[PDB]
Amino acid sequence: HMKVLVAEDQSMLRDAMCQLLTLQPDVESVLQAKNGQEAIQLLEKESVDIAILDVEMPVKTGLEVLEWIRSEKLETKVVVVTTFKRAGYFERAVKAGVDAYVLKERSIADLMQTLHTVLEGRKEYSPELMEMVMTRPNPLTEQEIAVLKGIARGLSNQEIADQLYLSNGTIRNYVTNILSKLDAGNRTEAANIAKESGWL
Amino acid sequence: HMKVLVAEDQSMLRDAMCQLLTLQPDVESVLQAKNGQEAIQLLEKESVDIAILDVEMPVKTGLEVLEWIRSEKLETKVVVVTTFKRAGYFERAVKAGVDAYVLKERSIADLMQTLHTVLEGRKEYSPELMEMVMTRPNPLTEQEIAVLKGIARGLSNQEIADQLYLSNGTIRNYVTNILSKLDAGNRTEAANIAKESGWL
Repeated sequence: HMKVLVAEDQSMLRDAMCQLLTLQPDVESVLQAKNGQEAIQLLEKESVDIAILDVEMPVKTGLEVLEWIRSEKLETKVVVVTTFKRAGYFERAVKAGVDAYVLKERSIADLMQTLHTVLEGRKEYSPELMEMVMTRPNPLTEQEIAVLKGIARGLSNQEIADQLYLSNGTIRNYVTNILSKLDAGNRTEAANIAKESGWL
Repeated sequence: HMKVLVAEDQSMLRDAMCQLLTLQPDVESVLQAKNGQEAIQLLEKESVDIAILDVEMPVKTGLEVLEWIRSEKLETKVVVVTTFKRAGYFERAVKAGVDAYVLKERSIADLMQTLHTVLEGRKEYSPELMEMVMTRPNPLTEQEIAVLKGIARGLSNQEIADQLYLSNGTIRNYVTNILSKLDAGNRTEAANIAKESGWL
């Protein structure tokens, strides 16, 4: 039956994921890698049905591995695990068609449960992440977003104004509105918040 | 096993859902309610394992029913169904401890998977909803938001027009644009959707 890849740089996480996979009835073989470049190389070697990929791997991250798998059109389901709650990581993973996304708030047993969900053909985005992050969507208007992108690119207000055909005045306002909606102290915090959040 | 209740104000869709659920081997019975008050009346008389509730119904909304169930502390699992139109009610659903928040347009097989998931004590939020919520910007402009805040506090068009220093005709066109942007039937419903979605 199933061939499963674990790519996980933390020795205890890796060994525990592998050891619980050996108890799953529909698993016939387990492959492991401690970084993303090693994971890609095993994917060049062997057919894999499902892979667990840790976003915090060195060399190449689990998001890069996911993207490579999808670029290659491999018939491999992908479960990504991460400690971080940044929506930007989640967004990046959704853009590459991740099958499941799990936080390290979860146990190894929970992770196995997600593995079966994905094997039965369904996606599974972390409930608790969705509760924490998705319930606070981008409040910015299309214009406010265009301004914020300007700021993140390092533009001044006059520069932003000229590009958009608007008064220097109007831009500082937009900025004021952005800082308020994002409860941010300055232009830089504002942009950081949107970049971390994947608001571009 | 399951005693189900379906609350849904489009009658043919309600009928279709109950017809198909009743035919499932896992379902012992299905109760029908055409609005949320009717569902509450049924939950007070009958044992129910799982309630399926349209986000929007007359008298009491699906969210109001869910709120009532949690406040009376019933042991009922609750699945709210929605369309993209009301994707942003996700946070009000989470605040009330919804077990699942899923797409209304899905097959009987998919809905039965939701039912089993929630019965086993897990949550299920549709991947498609989560993506839309994450991705969609605020569709309104700053002036549109100002207009809607007026509408939320009961203002006529003339009163908003007077406070904004704009013509009555301008305000009607803004309301028309807003109604179109939110896919809303009336000004009240526009205000609600915008509030709930995070956009005011």
